[PDB]
Amino acid sequence: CGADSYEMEEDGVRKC
Amino acid sequence: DILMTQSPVSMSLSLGDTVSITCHSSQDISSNIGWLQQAPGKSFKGLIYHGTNLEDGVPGRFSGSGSGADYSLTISSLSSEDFVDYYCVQYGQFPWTFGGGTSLEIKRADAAPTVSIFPPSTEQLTSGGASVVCFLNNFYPKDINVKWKIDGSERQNGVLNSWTDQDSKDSTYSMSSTLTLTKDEYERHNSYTCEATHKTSSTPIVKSFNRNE
Amino acid sequence: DVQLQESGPALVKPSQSLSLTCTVTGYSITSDYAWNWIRQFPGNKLEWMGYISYSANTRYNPSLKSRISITRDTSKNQFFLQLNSVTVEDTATYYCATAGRGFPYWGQGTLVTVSAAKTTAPSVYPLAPVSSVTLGCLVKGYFPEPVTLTWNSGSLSSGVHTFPAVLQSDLYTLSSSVTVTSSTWPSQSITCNVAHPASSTKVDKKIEPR
Repeated sequence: CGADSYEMEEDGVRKC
Repeated sequence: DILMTQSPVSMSLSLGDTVSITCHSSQDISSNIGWLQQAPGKSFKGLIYHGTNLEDGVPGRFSGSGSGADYSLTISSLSSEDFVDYYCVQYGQFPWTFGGGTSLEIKRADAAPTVSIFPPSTEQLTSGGASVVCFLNNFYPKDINVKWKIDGSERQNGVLNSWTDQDSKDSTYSMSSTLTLTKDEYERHNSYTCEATHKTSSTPIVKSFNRNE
Repeated sequence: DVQLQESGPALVKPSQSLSLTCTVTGYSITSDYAWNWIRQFPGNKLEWMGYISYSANTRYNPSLKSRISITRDTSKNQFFLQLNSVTVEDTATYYCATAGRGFPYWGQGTLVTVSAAKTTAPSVYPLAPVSSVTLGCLVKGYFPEPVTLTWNSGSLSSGVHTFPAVLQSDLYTLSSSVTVTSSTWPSQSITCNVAHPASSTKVDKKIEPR
């Protein structure tokens, strides 16, 4: 994930 | 919804070549893109996620780059197994959306089709119909045309044509062409001719049979 | 390994319901990840239909919202697609897939045709000629797809080309050629084996010389 972001998890799906 | 525009739609390349497939999104997706690989006629394998991360056991020749709305899948030094289909997918906004795909095909030396022609079976003739089948097999490159003649006269209508994906063993293509007539019309004529036109020759390859023979 | 497999009808009538099952093995659908339905249209365009998460939350493509339901059975480790009021526009190959870090796991895909056309069993015709020799089989007059076709019960696979089926007037035609070295056939028999599950049809057509 870009320097403006972090990996999160929503509903079991990882997303930046 | 987010539009994913994927380029190129198809590419012809050699072994050892380097290619980039690109996806442009209609909105910023913040690297929430995956790349999928598909063998034609089969299913999918995840290659890359979050734009750049390789899945387990994907070789270092696959790389991902991009940010914002523009991303690329690069395959450095193409291997034989790599000449398949590829798709991007965005999961940054619902609903999730896909690129239109890219087909990769491998370059190969020219080969002329092997042409075979087949009369209707006696079994089919009991039904009141008659089909004449022609295979144009194992040719390269992909562009070919087929033409039917009935007693010398071209026949366009009532023919069905189908072709294969590039062969995994010799990198060729194949085509089947089926002309269907009523048994009555079939029995009104004598000769049945399939002609294959291909870059490998200035003259058609012709296969024919006569009913009076 | 995590494995996904779709099952369900090959044919659904317009305005009826399309219902598929995805059977999951090797990972529990209650442990993590979202459990998706995706379809690929004729022409290869892909659409995301929706998912049920490991925690039972559903998310659906808005285009399908009025017609779609995704459910599961945690005792069987299975999740389900229901699509109502279908039209010919719903003809596609349906996939189940896992979303977690990208899309790492996929079922094999299953073709579903939506049509009011009648299920019809194929006619299987021998193709015999009037260094090498080519033979074939013509499978005509059936509906719906798919058919499966092998030669010599799967024992003969090299030199075979099985062509995509063509639809005309609500009936399919499919052909397959097989090329072998001369003077093998007919002493060594060549038989095309054709299955059409939708009409419970199975035919073995031994290719006779003309």
